[PDB]
Formats: sequence, C-alpha cells, structure tokens
Amino acid sequence: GLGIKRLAVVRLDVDDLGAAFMAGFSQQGNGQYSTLSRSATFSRSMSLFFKVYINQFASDKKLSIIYAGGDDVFAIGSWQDIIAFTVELRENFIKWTNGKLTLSAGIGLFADKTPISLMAHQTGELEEAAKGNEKDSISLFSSDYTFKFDRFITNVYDDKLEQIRYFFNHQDERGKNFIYKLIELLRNHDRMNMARLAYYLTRLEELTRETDRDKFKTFKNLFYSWYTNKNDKDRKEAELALLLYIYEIRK
Amino acid sequence: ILTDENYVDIAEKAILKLERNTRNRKNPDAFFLTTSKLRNLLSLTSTLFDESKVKEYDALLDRIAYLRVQFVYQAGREIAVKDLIEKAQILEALKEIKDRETLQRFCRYMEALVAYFKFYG
Amino acid sequence: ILTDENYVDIAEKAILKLERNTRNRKNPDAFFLTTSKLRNLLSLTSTLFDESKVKEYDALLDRIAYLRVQFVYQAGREIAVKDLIEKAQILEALKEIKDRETLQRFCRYMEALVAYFKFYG
Amino acid sequence: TFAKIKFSAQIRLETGLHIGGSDAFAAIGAINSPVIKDPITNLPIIPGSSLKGKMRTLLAKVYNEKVAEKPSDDSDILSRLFGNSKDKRFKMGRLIFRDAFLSNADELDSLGVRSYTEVKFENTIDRITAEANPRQIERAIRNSTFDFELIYEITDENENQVEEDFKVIRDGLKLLELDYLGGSGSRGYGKVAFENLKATTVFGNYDVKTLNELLTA
Amino acid sequence: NDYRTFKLSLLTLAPIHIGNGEKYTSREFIYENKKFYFPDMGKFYNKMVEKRLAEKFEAFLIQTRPNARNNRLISFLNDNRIAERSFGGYSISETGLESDKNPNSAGAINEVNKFIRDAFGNPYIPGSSLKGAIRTILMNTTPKWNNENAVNDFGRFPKENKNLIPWGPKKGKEYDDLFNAIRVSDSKPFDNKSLILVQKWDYSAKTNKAKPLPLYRESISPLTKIEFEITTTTDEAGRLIEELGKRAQAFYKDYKAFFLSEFPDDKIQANLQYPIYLGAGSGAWTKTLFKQADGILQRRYSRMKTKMVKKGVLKLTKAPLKTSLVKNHESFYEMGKANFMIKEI
RNA sequence: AAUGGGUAAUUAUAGCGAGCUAGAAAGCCAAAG
RNA sequence: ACGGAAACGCUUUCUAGCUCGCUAUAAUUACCCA
Ligand SMILES: Nc1ncnc2c1ncn2[C@@H]1O[C@H](COP(=O)(O)OP(=O)(O)NP(=O)(O)O)[C@@H](O)[C@H]1O
Ligand SMILES: [Mg+2]
Ligand SMILES: [Mg+2]
Repeated sequence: GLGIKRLAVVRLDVDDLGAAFMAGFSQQGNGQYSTLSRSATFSRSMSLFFKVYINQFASDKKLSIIYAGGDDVFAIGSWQDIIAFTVELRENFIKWTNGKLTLSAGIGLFADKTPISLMAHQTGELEEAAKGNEKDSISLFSSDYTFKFDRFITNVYDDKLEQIRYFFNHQDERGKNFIYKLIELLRNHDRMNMARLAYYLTRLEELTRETDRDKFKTFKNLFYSWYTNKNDKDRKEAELALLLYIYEIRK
Repeated sequence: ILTDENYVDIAEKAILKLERNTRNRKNPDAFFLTTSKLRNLLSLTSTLFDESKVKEYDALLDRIAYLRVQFVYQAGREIAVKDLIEKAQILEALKEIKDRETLQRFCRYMEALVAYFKFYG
Repeated sequence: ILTDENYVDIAEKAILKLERNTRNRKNPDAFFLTTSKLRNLLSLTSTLFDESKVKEYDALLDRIAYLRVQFVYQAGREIAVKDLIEKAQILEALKEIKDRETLQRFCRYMEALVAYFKFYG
Repeated sequence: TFAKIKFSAQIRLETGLHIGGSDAFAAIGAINSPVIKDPITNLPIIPGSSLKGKMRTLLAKVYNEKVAEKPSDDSDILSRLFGNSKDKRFKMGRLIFRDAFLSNADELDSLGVRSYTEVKFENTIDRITAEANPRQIERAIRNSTFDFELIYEITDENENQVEEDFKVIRDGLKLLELDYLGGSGSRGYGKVAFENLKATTVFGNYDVKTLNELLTA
Repeated sequence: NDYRTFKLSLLTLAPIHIGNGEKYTSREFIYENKKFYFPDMGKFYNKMVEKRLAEKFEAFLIQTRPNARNNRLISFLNDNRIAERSFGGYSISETGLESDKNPNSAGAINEVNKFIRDAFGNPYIPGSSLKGAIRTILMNTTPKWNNENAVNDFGRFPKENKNLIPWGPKKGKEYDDLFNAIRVSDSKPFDNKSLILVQKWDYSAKTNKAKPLPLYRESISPLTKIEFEITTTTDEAGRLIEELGKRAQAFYKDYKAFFLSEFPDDKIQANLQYPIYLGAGSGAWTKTLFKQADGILQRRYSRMKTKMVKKGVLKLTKAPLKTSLVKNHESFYEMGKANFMIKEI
C-alpha cells in the first residue's frame, strides 16, 4: 500500500530529428556519407525503434501507450511505471543511437478522476518547457524540476534517490517529518537556511542512538555537502529526489 | 558592519576565528566558549525577533537598548564571551540597528553564530 | 535626564570618567570604586525593578522617594561612591522618574553602569 | 450516550512552588528564574501541562507493568485517561487538565503580603575554595490556593470504565501530595494539598452520588 | 511506592543565621526600649515627610558625627520629638550581650544581616539550606567522593568537579541522580520571638584573643526545635539518609581532629545529639571538603583580610546562657553548631 | 589602647533549544458508455 | 445581429494528537580598616 495514488502522463520527442535527418551524416567524411541509403536506413532505424521497441520497453509496466511513432511517445500510466518507462526508454535510445539524438520528455503527475485534455495539455507544456532547458531535458511534474537526463538518471534517480531510500529504510527514528523539514529547507534556501540546516542536522546527529550515529553522520555530511555546493545543479536534484521518496512511501 | 548578503558568512568565519582549546586533549579543539553562555545571548535576540514581527520599532527601543547592556555584561564576566563579541563585531553591529530590517538582520546574525557554533564541535 | 537612545552611552562615558589609582602602579587603571559598593547600589533598585512590573506606580512611589535617600546615604560614606553619583547624574535622574517607563529606565541604567564597570577592569 | 463531568479542587500550596518562566530581559541583580504567571494580572498560574506531566509520569511508575521507556507505551489505563499519540482509538484521552489561577488573592492580601511571589536567594557553595554563585529564583507564596478544574468525558465506550478511572485520578492526586509539581522538589518547592474535591456533571446525565464518596476516601 | 519519608528534628545549640541576602544599614533601626525596632523605612520616610524635616533627615544620614549612640536614628527621633513609631516592620528583643561596653553604647550596633523570611513575614529555615548541610556530611564521610574532586590543571586551583557525584540527564543512560532522590522540605515558619541578632567574635589560634567584628547577623536563638521532612525515593538514597546518624558523628570526629584541635576546649561545645553545621558563620571548613582544601582554600586570599596561616580563625558569638551548652564562661557559642535526630515515618 | 566603622569576592554555572504522526482526501467533472 | 447565449472552481473538512521548564546547587566565604 505504499505509494501515492497518482497517475503520470509522459510526452516525448526526439530533439532536432529533422536536423539529424537532413544534415545528419554530413559531418564525418567530406559529404561522402550523405546519400539516400543512409537516410533510408536511418528512417528504418528510427521507425523500428519507435514502432517496435517501445512495446518491448512497455512490457511489464502498468501504462498505456496512447501514441508512439515518428519521434513521439505519448503514454499514460502509473507514475512509478512512467518514470521507469522513460528512464528505460532513453537509456535504450542512447545505446541505440550511440549517444546521438537527444530525446526530451515531460512527465506530469495527476490525481485520479481528472479529464484527459486537462492532463495532456499540462503534460505537453512540460514537454515544451523541457525543450528549452538547453535542449535535452526531462521536466518532472512542474515547470521548475527541469533536469538534463544525464544530470537526472545518474544523479537524481540512481545516485541520490537510492542513497535517500537506503538511509531511510535502515532505521526507525527519523521519519517523514524529517524529510518534510528537509524539503522546506531545500525549497526556500537563502544563505540563512544553510546555517539553519547545519544546526538542524547537528542537533539530530546527537539525538540519534550510538548504534546508528555514523549512519546518520554519513548522511548529514552527504546532505549538507550538496546543499552548500554552489553549482545549483546539486540542490535542485535533492528536492526532486526527496519528492520521489515521499511519493514512494505515502500511505 | 553587516549587510543582507554577508551576515551569515561573517558568523561562519567568526566561529572559525574564535580560538579553541589547544590543550586538554579530551575531545580536543573544543571551544572555551560554552553553549549556555551563548544561548543566553540568543535568548534576548530571539524574543526581539519574535516581537519585531508584530510591534513597531518605536516600541522595542527599550529592549534594543538593553541588548547593548547584556552583551557588555556577559563579556565582562567571562573572557570567552569577550573573545566572542570582539572577534564577531557584535558591539559594532548593535551600534547600527535604527529600524526593523537591520534589527531582524542582527537577530538572524546572532542565530547564525549559534548555528555555526553547534555545527563546529 | 536619560532616555532610551542614550542611557547606555551615558553609562559608558560615566564609567570612563571615574578616576583611577594614580598611584599604586600594581595593575594600574584600577578604579577607586569597587564591584561590591556598586552592586550595593544596584541592589537598591533591583527590588523596585521587578516590583514595577506587577504593581502600579501610584501604589509604589514611596519606595522611589526613599531610594533617593538610600543613594544619598550610600554616597555619604565613601568618596568613591559620592564621586559616582555625580559623574553619572543619579540624584538628578531620581527626581525625574514620575512613571513606570522611567523607573524601568533608571533601574536599567544602574544595570548599564554595572555592566560597563565589569567590562572595564 | 454522552456525558461530561468536572472535578473541582483547591491546590493549596505548602511551602510554595516554582514553575519556571521565560524572560531573558530580566535584570542583573534580580530574578533570573521567573515563575510562570498570567500575562495580564501578573498572578502565578499552575499550567495544566505541569499537572498533567506530573500525573502522567507518577502514575506511570504505578500502573504500567512494563516500564514505559517512551510516552504512548502506557498500560491502557493511562493511555485512555491521558491519550496516546500512536494508539488508533486512544488519540484523544478524555481528560482536560485546565490551568489553575490564584484564587485567594484577597485572603493573601488580608495577611501581610508585600507581593504575590516571593524571591529566594540560593547560592551554590563550591565545595572546594568555598566560593558562591547566587541565584534569585521566584516562587509563589506558601498559603496560595489555585482553582483546579478537571473535565472528564463519558462516551459510549465507558461500559464500566467510569468508576475504574476514579481510583486512578484520585490516586494520581494523592500521589501529587507525595511529590512536587516541578521546581526543585529536592529543595522543598512542591508540596501541595488538594482541598474540597467536588465532582459534578457539567453536561449530560450522570449520577455522581456514587462518585462523591470515593473522593473522600 | 518507594517514597520513604523521614522526620528530622533540629535542635539549635548555637545561633543559626540563614539567608535573605539583604541587610539593614546603620540608620535603619530604633533601640529605645530593650528591643530593636526595624521599621519599613519607606513608610518611615512617607510619614516623616509630613513632619517637614526630610532635608534635616538627609542631613542626619550624611552626618559624620562621633558618639555612635547619636548616629543610629534613635537620637534623630528623640531630639526632633518624633515619638509615634507606628511604622511597618517588626521588633526583636535584645541578646543583652551585643554591646560589650557597659559604658552606654546601647543600640550602637551597626549593620545587621536579615534572616530569610517568607512574604507573610515569618522566619523559617529553607530546605535547600538544610540540604547543603546534609550534602557535606554525605560528601566527607564517603571516601569515593574525595579523591579527584579537584583542579585537573585548568586555572587557579579553581573549583569542584561537580561530577564526582553522578548527576545529569545523561543521554543514553538510565536515571540515577542521587540528590534528586533526597528531597528536603522547608520548615514550618516559626515565630519572631526566636531571633536575637548575635554579633560575631573571631577567635584566633597562635594569638589568644577574641577580636569582635562589625557584622551582627539576625540569628535564631539556641534551643529552638525545628522540624523537617525528608523523602528518599531511591533505596540507595534511603541508605545514606538512614546512615546520617553514623555519618554526622564521623564528620564531626574528622573535623574536630582536623580543626577544633589547636583551639582551647572551653570555647568548644559538646554535641548532645547528632551534629550538623547549618549555615552562615560556621567557618569555611564546614562548607567544604575540608581534607581536600588545605592548599586550595587559602590561595584565594592575597588581600587585607587573609587567612592567617592555614585553618582559619574560629567563629564564636555571644548569645545568652541556656540549659549547659556553653561549658565555659563569657558565653561563646559556635554560630551554626546545631544538632538533629532522625526517624523514619 | 580604646572610639568610629565594615571591607573584598560570587549575581547564576553546565544542559536540552523541540521530537514523532498526518502533508490533503472525498464529490461534482472524468469514468461507468 | 460578437464561436456566441446561459453557468460561483463550488460542497465537505478543528493545524490536530502526544509531551513536567525540568535536572544538580546551605546567600555563603574571608577577618579586618582608620
Ligand atoms: N524516421 C524518420 N525519418 C525522417 N523524418 C522523420 C522520421 N520520423 C519522424 N520524422 C519527421 O521528422 C520531423 C521532426 O518533427 P519535430 O520533432 O517536430 O521536429 P524536430 O526536428 O524534432 N525539432 P524539435 O521538435 O525541437 O525536436 C517530423 O515532421 C516527423 O514526421
Ligand atoms: Mg522533435
Ligand atoms: Mg516531435
């Protein structure tokens, strides 16, 4: 029963596909690979992927592909199996294209019993808000959580989210109140909340038992480290990771 | 002087300028300054920071004048609070309050001192 | 007269103006006035300061009348206290009290005097 | 059915008590440990939290078989009269310990009372070098009484839990007369008497004839 | 229910002063009968400002006149014919032994220290003061509490460790707090007719004199029964507060062999019950760990008024003869030498 | 020797500075069509 | 002869439950000044 009762909608698009189709092969060689056969095999590759392999990627998952083809994937479903779907889809598409041809999705969370145009338009606005991050971005749930995928799948979804889950399941003292107070200090964030966070985690370091104190010290020296990182691509990731961990353990 | 962009950084680098216990190796680099000689000084500015949100500055000038007395007195008793409020220029930050905004800036400065005192040692 | 924006400064420049041991060059800049004879002055007003919060001023002012004579008699015994009550215009400020917000400013001014005397020395 | 009853009492002090206050803007040579007091009359209050957390812990050493180690591990005779945070049916706890305000201010003014709280000077003798450390802590005076309201709920879960919980509430009150309501306790400061135990129903129908006899046990 | 209550009974052999911090000055009493009248000086100045003489009063307060019977606010009222004396405070009868001079000097006492009083106005003994008398008997007669209770090389041999006796909340540990488990109550507020204001008489060794001091504290009369209640919630606390009878005898035995010897035995009282040194005037060695403060107590005095060599001047007084407690002539009590007997209820 | 008087030190010290649960649900709508 | 006319982002919902301002602590020391 753990998990928030929401459904997500993702809309994808391969970024700059017409540019990757017309010009495409013109950089290597000296214009010697820009034939019709290269573009025909490229069309068969992209068509093969978006019309055959998306059903492979949507095999076990609880979703529905409302459209796939060309370079669009519009898909509704359960939000764990939408985020897992798009992480799997891109991590197979960048193996499929050797890391060329960025794709850039927009995922939006919606409650149950909401109309589907009010749902799809707000997903498509996240998709176009992730087109203009730089180009290659996923836009999780809102206009602000806009991450490059290489800055999302490695950092947020696998590094930080598993560290947060690993800490918050191997204990019993810290609960969701601590996670909520971390989300507030991550969202407001002036320079003063760095000091307030340094006070809060040091108070709770000496409040945990001596069995789990190096466990908490290796978590607070890991949270305070990215909170005060001064690159801005490490604090915004932690807020989305804590949103996903709260959404995983909702009653 | 403290401004809106640097009052937390001065409280960071002032705990680091406060000298610690060089000798007496039992959890060394502990401060001579104790926590309860510092939560008493914050106990004034916390109850001004909670009254400045409601009452006007022309009604709090009886307590704001007495912060200048209490920091002087607590520094006159123990040398460690003297070493605090001379390293962190608190008596020269109390000279400049003049309105609600700089008052709340100083009251957050006094909290950032305590937060970085708790964070180090 | 002493008001809210200046009484701590009046106390500060009062304590700097008390004369010192001109002779006795063993830890110099030491006052004639001592900590004991000044806390005997603060102990006169320390009761009235916390009887002023509860009681009305009109049911209290006979103690404020007698406390002038208390400062006179504590002045008329030592020359280092008769010097203090004239450097800091204590007797001149006792006559101008007349409400609660100046009783709690005079009783607070004596605290300022003790604070700066403890701070210097 | 619904009923709501009330316990009237008088917390007569015997060597009166300190319940610590809040201000940092106190003084230099005056009261540094204020008593809690009413913010408009400047009369001492006994806050109901200091009654509740003394009865909740003194009965915990009597009625909990297994030692609690945490609140909301109480033995369901205390969990329902005070309230857990964690039991699903014992979130609320059917007792309302109202605050207590100094009743007999005119009786204390008949006696030679200068002020309603006394100040007590209490230095700490350093057991080597013989030097001292004066504290000036404030306490409400000796023959003060406090009106003690106590409101109890009777819903349709009290099949026979009504008269069982009154060998518990009066048990806790006669254990308050052996302990000290916070302060120092080990230095006096706590001994109370509970006078005119008078139970009555303020809402609903309940027969307190059989309840007003075990108040006078 | 481990609340084992006791019932201590306290018989004062010597005069006992406690507390209040404050002290009446030289011009704040009236000695015209054989009593001392301590008024409310606020009401004195209020009722005297009707007499249009407050400026002559202010002249009297800074009057540096000799012949001290004319300085003590008696002669101000006898000369200027103020005779109502309907003012606030109280009256206490005389000791009779305060002015050593039979030439007049009557009411020529100077600065009396007040006794601790409740806001009703009646004197009592606070339980926090009686617990500090219990705690030194418990500290000195327990050999585990006397070894490292010392400097640890920090400052000017400064202070007690305060942590030999295991005290605290102590996060992660159970809750011992031995002296939280020794709960001492305040006494019943006794009457004003037990107070006499003995003076002070410091009796030195190696110079056999008894030079008196200008410090005349308002002490309790001897032979005044005062009752106390002590509850011990820990069985470990119950053992110590039962064994106080052995421990007070052991403390007085180790303290007479340390300090009451080198003094003549005529000025030294006998116990007659279990001994205790209740505060204000018993000497430093009854308030300290006396067998651990031999090079550490006198170090604090590089002043005009230093402790002589070591083991400072004895503190006698003069209160009148009762029962006999004194054992000598000229009425030299010991100023704080009380006794007790305890029984479980 | 008397006679006049008190003088100095401590004015609170060490702590905890909040913890945990809840973080929006149910309807209209959408679904059922 | 206005992709327009008519249409409340509306109804229900306690910032709530639990929690001792508490722990240790003689207003004491020194005996002297002119
Ligand atoms: N395999 C393919 N070969 C050639 N053209 C294709 C192929 N798949 C899709 N297209 C077309 O390529 C065009 C790309 O559309 P679109 O994605 O809107 O532009 P874009 O190049 O991706 N720029 P952007 O929308 O910012 O990503 C569409 O007209 C598609 O129909
Ligand atoms: Mg595209
Ligand atoms: Mg497209």
